[PDB]
Amino acid sequence: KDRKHANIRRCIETFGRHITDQSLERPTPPLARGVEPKPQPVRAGPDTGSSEVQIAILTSKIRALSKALEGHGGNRDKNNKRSLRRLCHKRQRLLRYMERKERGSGRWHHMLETLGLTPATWKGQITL
Amino acid sequence: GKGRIFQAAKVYQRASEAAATNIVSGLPPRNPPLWLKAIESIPPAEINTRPYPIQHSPPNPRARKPRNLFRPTKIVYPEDELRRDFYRDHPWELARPRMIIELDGKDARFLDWSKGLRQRGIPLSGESVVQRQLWLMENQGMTKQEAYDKARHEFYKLRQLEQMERRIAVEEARMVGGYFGKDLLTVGMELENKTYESWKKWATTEIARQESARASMYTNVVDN
Amino acid sequence: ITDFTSGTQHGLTLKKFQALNIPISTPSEIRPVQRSVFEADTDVTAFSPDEQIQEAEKRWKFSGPWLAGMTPGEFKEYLAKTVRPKR
Amino acid sequence: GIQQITNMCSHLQNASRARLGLTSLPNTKYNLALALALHRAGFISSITRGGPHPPTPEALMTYEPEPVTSANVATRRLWVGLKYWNEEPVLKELKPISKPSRLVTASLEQLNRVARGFPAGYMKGLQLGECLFVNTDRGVLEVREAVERKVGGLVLCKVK
Amino acid sequence: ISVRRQKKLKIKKKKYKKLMRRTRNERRKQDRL
Amino acid sequence: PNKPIRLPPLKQLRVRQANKAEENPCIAVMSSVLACWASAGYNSAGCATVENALRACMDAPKPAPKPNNTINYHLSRFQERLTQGKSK
RNA sequence: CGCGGCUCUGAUUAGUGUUAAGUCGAAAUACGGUUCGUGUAGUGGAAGUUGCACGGGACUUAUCAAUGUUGAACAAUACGA
RNA sequence: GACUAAUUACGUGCCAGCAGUCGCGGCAAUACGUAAGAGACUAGUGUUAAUCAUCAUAAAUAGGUUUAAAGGGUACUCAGACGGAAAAAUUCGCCCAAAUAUAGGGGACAAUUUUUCUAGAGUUUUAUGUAAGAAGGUCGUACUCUAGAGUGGAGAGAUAAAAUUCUGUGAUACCUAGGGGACGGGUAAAGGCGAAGGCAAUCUUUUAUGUAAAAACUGACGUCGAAGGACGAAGGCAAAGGGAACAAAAAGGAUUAGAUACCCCAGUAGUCUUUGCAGACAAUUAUGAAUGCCAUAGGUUAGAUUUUUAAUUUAGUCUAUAAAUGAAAGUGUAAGCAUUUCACCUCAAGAGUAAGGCGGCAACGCAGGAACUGAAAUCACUAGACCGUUUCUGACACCAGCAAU
RNA sequence: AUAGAUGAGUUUGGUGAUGGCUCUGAUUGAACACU
Ligand SMILES: [K+]
Ligand SMILES: [K+]
Ligand SMILES: [K+]
Ligand SMILES: [K+]
Ligand SMILES: [K+]
Ligand SMILES: [K+]
Ligand SMILES: [K+]
Ligand SMILES: [K+]
Ligand SMILES: [K+]
Ligand SMILES: [Mg+2]
Ligand SMILES: [Mg+2]
Ligand SMILES: [Mg+2]
Ligand SMILES: [Mg+2]
Ligand SMILES: [Mg+2]
Ligand SMILES: [Mg+2]
Ligand SMILES: [Mg+2]
Ligand SMILES: [Mg+2]
Ligand SMILES: [Mg+2]
Ligand SMILES: [Mg+2]
Ligand SMILES: [Mg+2]
Ligand SMILES: [Mg+2]
Ligand SMILES: [Mg+2]
Ligand SMILES: [Mg+2]
Ligand SMILES: [Mg+2]
Ligand SMILES: [Mg+2]
Ligand SMILES: [Mg+2]
Ligand SMILES: [Mg+2]
Ligand SMILES: [Mg+2]
Ligand SMILES: [Mg+2]
Ligand SMILES: [Mg+2]
Ligand SMILES: [Mg+2]
Ligand SMILES: [Mg+2]
Ligand SMILES: [Mg+2]
Ligand SMILES: [Mg+2]
Ligand SMILES: [Mg+2]
Ligand SMILES: [Mg+2]
Ligand SMILES: [Mg+2]
Ligand SMILES: [Mg+2]
Ligand SMILES: [Mg+2]
Ligand SMILES: [Mg+2]
Ligand SMILES: [Mg+2]
Ligand SMILES: [Mg+2]
Ligand SMILES: [Mg+2]
Ligand SMILES: [Mg+2]
Ligand SMILES: [Mg+2]
Ligand SMILES: [Mg+2]
Ligand SMILES: [Mg+2]
Ligand SMILES: [Mg+2]
Ligand SMILES: [Mg+2]
Ligand SMILES: [Mg+2]
Ligand SMILES: [Mg+2]
Ligand SMILES: [Mg+2]
Ligand SMILES: [Mg+2]
Ligand SMILES: [Mg+2]
Repeated sequence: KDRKHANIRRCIETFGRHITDQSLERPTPPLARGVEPKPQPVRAGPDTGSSEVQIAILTSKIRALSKALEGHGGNRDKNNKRSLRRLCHKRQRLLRYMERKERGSGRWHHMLETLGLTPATWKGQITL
Repeated sequence: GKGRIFQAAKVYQRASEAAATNIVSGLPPRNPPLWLKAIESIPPAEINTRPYPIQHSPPNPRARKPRNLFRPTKIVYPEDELRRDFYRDHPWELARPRMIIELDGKDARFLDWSKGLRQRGIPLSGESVVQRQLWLMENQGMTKQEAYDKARHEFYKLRQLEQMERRIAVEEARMVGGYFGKDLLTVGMELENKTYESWKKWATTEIARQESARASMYTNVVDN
Repeated sequence: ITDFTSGTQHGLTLKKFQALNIPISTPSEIRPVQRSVFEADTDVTAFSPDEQIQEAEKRWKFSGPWLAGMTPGEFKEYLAKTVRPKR
Repeated sequence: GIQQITNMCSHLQNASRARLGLTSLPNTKYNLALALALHRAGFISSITRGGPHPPTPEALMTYEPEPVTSANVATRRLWVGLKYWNEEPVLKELKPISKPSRLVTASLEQLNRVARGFPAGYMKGLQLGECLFVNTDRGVLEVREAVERKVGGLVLCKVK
Repeated sequence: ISVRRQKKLKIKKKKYKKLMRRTRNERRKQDRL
Repeated sequence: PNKPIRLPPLKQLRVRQANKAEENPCIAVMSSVLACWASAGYNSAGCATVENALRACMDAPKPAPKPNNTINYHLSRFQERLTQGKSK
């Protein structure tokens, strides 16, 4: 649990939209036809709810759980085979939404390359 | 629905329709009930409709999905906070009997708390201090504590004279041949005597039960 | 129904006490000096922020609790909800 | 969408069944369109945009609602005054016709037939007291207001 | 379904379960298991 | 610890036996007599006193019964006011 | 010519439907006299019956050892079923 | 005869016969046969067969599934259906509005798309509380075996009562010292947890949700979900362990008209461990999941706020009611008002059966008819009667006594 | 096309439901019996 909540701070510090706005070259998606960039109010706090952070937090949980189901006696844990399936389906939905929402922004590619998320993780149907 | 269909609100509509025409078609209708014309122009009042009740206190602004909107609210006044303070500092002030029975409901017509604690129609009680305090705390701009001390001290000097007058009034009466009956100190003790005896009889009769049942606990009935 | 009871256990205890014709004095320590509790110097509740310490002993109504009278539980709740947010 | 109109119809039935003098609705232009038609037809007593608490009952018309911006749009609600005459609600039944699963549209000649109490399409003829509200390009209208303007459109609900 | 009617299904299922046990051998000879 | 529940609607709120059905006051005396015969014997002399007490039982008159207890009448007055209702 | 499908027939054999007047028990409906049913595995001429877990469509059908009070005297022009 | 307009007499006697449905006929039949009368249609009249309608009786219009046919064991999910706020572009869907309408108009709504918004849905801030799950180790009460040629020296255990059975190779009873296997007392509650199945001794390790209050953050990212896959009680199959106790089977002793049985002496699979198979349950709330909404009261569970007394409030759970709803029983955080979506139902019986097929080592599972035969099956309620049902009330009903057969 | 929407017998000790069956209406490129 101490590493779980310590990893949550790493995801907010790495993929936090309040940090990638300045770390990446083109974080936001490209503008559309006629749309012009306008200033918006600043964030009152850190970015903990963006799809990048949530997808990163889900990745840490999927590893901590999938690594326990593969350990000694992990096959005997039949109830948490739903928990792993429920974490992958929660990440599939956010990846599927962020894909069309970000329209290939540099902030979308940073998440994939860093977390190693391949199309198999959201494209088709996750069958476990 | 166990309840029955009450049509009390439609007695006039139902009675006026039954009296419009005659059951024997071809004849004029008979005279209607005598009450039909009496309430002709006095219709019933609307019932069962739930309105937004009076808000005696500001409703919670932060609430986004408030419940109990059609529920009457509690009545609270600025004096409630003051009454609780006084009667908690003077618990034995509750032992002084107070008559909450109304006479004509016109008590507040002769109450001018700018004068003092002694008003017309009401007795000198903890309520007088709260009303006098509230007046000072609002008109003279005093604080809750300052206005409390002032009205509170005026209240003590009046109570002292009331107790000093009982003692002196009885002392002088005997100096001129005045005698009185029994006082509470004596009457109160006599009642304890009569009640103490009842306990003595119970204890004396209840102890015999244990000593008898205790000695008989052993099965010494052989009488060896 | 109106849940009521007789009030003579306290109504008449007040009249029987006042029949003793004795005041209530301040608690003394053990030169018996019976001082009334209604004195203007001791019986006061309104104080000024400039009120120093030497005159804080005369009062009788304090806003804070008596630390020795609280239980170990009531004292922790006090430290957490009254003094901590007053730094 | 049409789901909000369907919730507005069942809610008003439950508020009238409970004999409530006031009732709140989510603040949307679609609900406002139907409420204005109900008020225009005489089924409700008032319409007022406000917060999560009802405005002052007595000063309801002279109530001053604050401007609706993005800082409070989430807490806005439409407050409706309900009528009750002769120990009976004036808005007893609100039966929807077009639903999320199917949007029922009627033509001008079908509305002319339903207005005189003859079935046409998936609708039924109107009887004494019943009303029908159609969502047309000219706004939410009553079936007799629609045939007068000679337009069809989406049928919302039948008000008994 | 009442208990009275469930006892009708109870007998029909037991008679069938009892028939298959009895004919299991000849169904095994004819390759009909 | 929780407080007593509020009884649900009952057909009738009452106690079965209003008056305590006390036991025959001598069935206890006989047990003492039967106790001596088991320890001291039948024709012994120690049990000569308990036997006299047993013979004293039946020679005495039976105490008259007490007046009925009106508890059930008062329980029926406060039923609807003390429980969730009354069953029909 | 071969393989497959389909139709008809087949010693022998199974199931079920109908049929008041036969025979053997008494399983269910009441605490049905071993609670009854679900699943599963056995067992017995038959209905049945046994183990294991489960359901109430069975026990809310529930009804006092708290045993029930001198809760502020008496008398007056007060009080008066 | 009634449905269905229209009657008697005689004959027949559960026979002969009538009959679309219910039915009629057993010696005083308006129902059969004859006679007459009556009620109808008419060159047609009846009957048989078929079709529509009756039949909201496969319900798109327009049904239903707590107890009557009918809710999947479970919810994560691809396809699919449905799903916020304020504007804009496009289609010109939609409407005028047709004649399969060229060309236009109207702009609420609909489809694709764009930009903003934060009420839905989520993330962070170690919540609290908690028998969800899993791993590696233990604790304890009892039981059991062995040993001490222990003490003691004839019974013990079983049952309604017995018998089989245990015991002089020393039992039961009372101890000491070792070994073994499972099980989980109190706490404990209308209590809690998980998608369900299910989960209750203890330490450490390990795992996903959920709940409360404040802020912050993302900005419709949502709900349902055929199929596939996963999980899924007990019993069961397979392999290797374990084996105290319990206990199908097999067997013995009783009871009984007989007794497979209920009871008893014993007792193998099995229950337990590890790895697979299997997938059926009263897998239940006889009630799929989810959303919006409707008046109260009394408890209870985990928080939060407060003048922490006690109130207020969020999310659960239960009891009793109002409006209402229901065939009623009842429900009333739903069996109400509505909506979304999936599953399933279409008289009984045959039948969840047959055949072919698929899955499995097997047991069995999934899927799933028709023939033959019926006018009824079915549900809730009402008043009785009955009970080897409770609690009362009368009677030589019984007890007791005397007499008698 | 604006007159067009209907029931009846039959389950029960009885009542209310559920649910089939049959009759009531119209018809045939019909057949058969009596005419
Ligand atoms: K059923
Ligand atoms: K009949
Ligand atoms: K257009
Ligand atoms: K358009
Ligand atoms: K369960
Ligand atoms: K045994
Ligand atoms: K035997
Ligand atoms: K509650
Ligand atoms: K209903
Ligand atoms: Mg295990
Ligand atoms: Mg043959
Ligand atoms: Mg049985
Ligand atoms: Mg029997
Ligand atoms: Mg039985
Ligand atoms: Mg059984
Ligand atoms: Mg046997
Ligand atoms: Mg029963
Ligand atoms: Mg019952
Ligand atoms: Mg007739
Ligand atoms: Mg004939
Ligand atoms: Mg005849
Ligand atoms: Mg002709
Ligand atoms: Mg279910
Ligand atoms: Mg299944
Ligand atoms: Mg099932
Ligand atoms: Mg935005
Ligand atoms: Mg914001
Ligand atoms: Mg939210
Ligand atoms: Mg915790
Ligand atoms: Mg020896
Ligand atoms: Mg020995
Ligand atoms: Mg052990
Ligand atoms: Mg326990
Ligand atoms: Mg939960
Ligand atoms: Mg879902
Ligand atoms: Mg599936
Ligand atoms: Mg198993
Ligand atoms: Mg096994
Ligand atoms: Mg084995
Ligand atoms: Mg197990
Ligand atoms: Mg499996
Ligand atoms: Mg189960
Ligand atoms: Mg489902
Ligand atoms: Mg619970
Ligand atoms: Mg209830
Ligand atoms: Mg069938
Ligand atoms: Mg078959
Ligand atoms: Mg088959
Ligand atoms: Mg099947
Ligand atoms: Mg009855
Ligand atoms: Mg006799
Ligand atoms: Mg006798
Ligand atoms: Mg003789
Ligand atoms: Mg019956």
